Amino acid sequence: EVRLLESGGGLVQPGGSLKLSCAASGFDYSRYWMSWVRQAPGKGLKWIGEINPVSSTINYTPSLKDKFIISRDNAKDTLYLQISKVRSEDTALYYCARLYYGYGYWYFDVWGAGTTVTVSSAKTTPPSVYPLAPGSAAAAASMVTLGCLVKGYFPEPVTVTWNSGSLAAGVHTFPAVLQAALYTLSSSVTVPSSSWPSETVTCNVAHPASSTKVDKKIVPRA
Amino acid sequence: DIVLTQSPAIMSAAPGDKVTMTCSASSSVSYIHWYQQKSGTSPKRWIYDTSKLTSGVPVRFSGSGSGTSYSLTINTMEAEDAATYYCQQWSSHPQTFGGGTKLEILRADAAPTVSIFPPSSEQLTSGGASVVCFLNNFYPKDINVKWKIDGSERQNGVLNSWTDQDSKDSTYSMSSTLTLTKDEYERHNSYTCEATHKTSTSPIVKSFNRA
Amino acid sequence: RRRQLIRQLLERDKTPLAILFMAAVVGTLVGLAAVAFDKGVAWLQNQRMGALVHTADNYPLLLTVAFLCSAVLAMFGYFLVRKYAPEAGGSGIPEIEGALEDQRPVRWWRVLPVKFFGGLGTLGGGMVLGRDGPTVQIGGNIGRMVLDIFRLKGDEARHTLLATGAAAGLAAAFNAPLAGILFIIEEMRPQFRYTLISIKAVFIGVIMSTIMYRIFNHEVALIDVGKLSDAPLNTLWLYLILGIIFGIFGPIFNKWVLGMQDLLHRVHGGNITKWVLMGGAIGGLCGLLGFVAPATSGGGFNLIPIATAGNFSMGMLVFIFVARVITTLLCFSSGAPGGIFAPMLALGTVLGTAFGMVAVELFPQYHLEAGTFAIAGMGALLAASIRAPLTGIILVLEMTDNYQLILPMIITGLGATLLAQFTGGKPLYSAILARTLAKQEAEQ
Ligand SMILES: [Br-]
Ligand SMILES: [Br-]
Repeated sequence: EVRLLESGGGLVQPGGSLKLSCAASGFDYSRYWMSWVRQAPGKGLKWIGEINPVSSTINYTPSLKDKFIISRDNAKDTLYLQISKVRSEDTALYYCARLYYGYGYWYFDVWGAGTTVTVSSAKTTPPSVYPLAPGSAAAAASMVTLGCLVKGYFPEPVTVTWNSGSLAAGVHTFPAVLQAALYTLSSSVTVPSSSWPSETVTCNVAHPASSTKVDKKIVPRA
Repeated sequence: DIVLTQSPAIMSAAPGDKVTMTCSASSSVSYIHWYQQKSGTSPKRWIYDTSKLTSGVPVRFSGSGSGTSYSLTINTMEAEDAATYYCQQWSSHPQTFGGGTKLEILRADAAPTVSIFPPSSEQLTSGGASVVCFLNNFYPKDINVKWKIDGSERQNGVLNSWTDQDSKDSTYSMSSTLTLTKDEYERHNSYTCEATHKTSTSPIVKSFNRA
Repeated sequence: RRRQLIRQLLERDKTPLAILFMAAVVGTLVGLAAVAFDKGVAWLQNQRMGALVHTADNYPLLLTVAFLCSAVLAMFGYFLVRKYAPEAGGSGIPEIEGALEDQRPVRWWRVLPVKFFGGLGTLGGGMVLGRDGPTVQIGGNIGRMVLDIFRLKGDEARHTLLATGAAAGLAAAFNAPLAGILFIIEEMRPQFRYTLISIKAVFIGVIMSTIMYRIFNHEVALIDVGKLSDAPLNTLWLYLILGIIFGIFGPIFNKWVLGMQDLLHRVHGGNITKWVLMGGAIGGLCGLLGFVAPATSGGGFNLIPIATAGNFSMGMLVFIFVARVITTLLCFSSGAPGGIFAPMLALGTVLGTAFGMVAVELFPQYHLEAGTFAIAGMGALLAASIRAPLTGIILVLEMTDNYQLILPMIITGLGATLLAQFTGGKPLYSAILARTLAKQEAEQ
């Protein structure tokens, strides 16, 4: 298969610098031009720059002297992007793409998965994970809705699975909302009245940024 | 540089139904390309050189156009056709993508399955009280949610978050969370959550009393 | 003429075993002839280098031992030609072409020694001249030599062994088998009437010649340029433009070589001693410019990989192109023995790289490499000046092995030859034959 795997993107301070890295596997990475495209949260795809196989011509978007530095290590099958004096404008999902052509009007042939760059003064904070069980005198229906609230972690992302990913139908995890330099989100799992509380439903959260893995059991109230 | 504006910024359409977005350029442009982005996946090259389908791209898809106007089109939309379609140009330099056109399924209205939750004994212990209210599996995505503390409307401390349209059933979902201090939370007894949809004139009250 | 054709058709391609065998031996000798010739040019060019070391302190004395050494070897080569074989001056492809029209003699007992040793002096002095001229004429004569020695009779044998000589001659000069055969077929045969040149045999001589060369040269190629990028369809129009540029330059360059023959003939009038002295100064200017500014001198094969890789500036490319236009005229139009092919590759590359440069900067949406424009412009002075484009193409295809660039090479080349025709220009080798045949009558 042909695989682009970029890495390096995390949390950085304003005015700092970061070096992104794209790992090409399954094709002759030489002979291709490589390019970087980034997508600011809920916005369009924007072009950073490109590099030609012999590194002899490197073009960048109409933006700033030493802002971007594209380079490639043809021997290591890896492509690199250095962003400097990082603003909050640069908080985005960064894509690594290979370039090709048809009639000679160049397109973005194969894209990679991406890596997310978060630019904030806010400090890493682990989430507090609280169970949402239905109220004491609940209207015990055929389906029962449970939840768990993941409150006050930074930065994105947290992953939420139920019973280690076995309970997969009827789950929703909402988008985290940000307030006062922290994130909160919650997950819903609907099961049948016969499942809970007869068997155990568990909410597993991981915030890697803060080395947090935690399981919170949902138990009935009162 | 050359600015590209896609036309139905968002749109819905039933399966087996004929979809058509637009790409429009501030100057003259040659041989546009189109990428399909599903939520959580890398953009896929979908159509290139104004018209040519990439290997895999099902044949219902098709592009067309000239100069300053192009278009994508699905003769019989499928379920798996729901994604964002980005148009892109390199006839000029540098190159430019389009704003996006979000394609979502259209379906029968469904009403929200509302659920209300009291702050956990755990969160309370640490000193806060967040009341969570799940509004689950409805269509369309427009909804309003109102909170009542001892039957009086409350506006501060409420944050809501919709999911992206669902994979399996192509409904939405949306949570609303009212956060107070444990202090303010214990002053009052009845917390109520009212989902005001389109599928009824009469809101869906769910609530609980601390007693 | 139907019953005649039915008869001729069934008798096609039955070359006499005697010409097929004699084609083999002509090629073998021309290969050895060429190989020896190359090795000898290289050994003189070395000696010249080893002299500038024994005298590398006294920069004025340096510039002096550099001028004299190339002048002495140049004069030796001018003299060898006027005194003993006057039609071994210049390239010599015009003569072998004439010999096939049966209008010019093949004085092999005289020119074989005159061209070989005379060429070794001019080429090995570092004048701007090609190995083509010498090896193609030397090899034509070697073809006559063996025609006489074995007294084969017929037009077939005379024309054939003459032809496979020139072919084996050009192949062994550029390690270019296909380019040799296609040189006879497009350029060397008599152009206004039928001929009996057996092509199966020109092939046997070319094979043998090229094997001889591979026996003394392998593992290193004449031009190593690596594998470049492709050309996308929306780029082609830029190569057809480049050819148009060459097609107006081709004929201007023709005019300059002809008039420079005249302008330099006024210098000696005909006088075997003024002439030799002039080529001492010409060869000595070359031996100097080869120390103080190498890319303006020599055969030109040295700077082609450098120019393709974009390692010269646009300002250097302009310099080189003007200077090399000049020292090609001083050296080829003087009549010193040696070809013009190889320095027309250089000129065409340098001009092609510079146009590639401008096209890169004007069109970043095209994602150009300037090296692909040099490779299309290598065969383009051949095509616009001497009007053998199918030979320059297969020559340039063979030496650089970038088949993916076939379309922009063809396209530039037709552009060059079409604008050369349409701006009123003449194939360089034929307009030299004509001026030669037009004085071999105007004396009466
Ligand atoms: Br000549
Ligand atoms: Br040469």
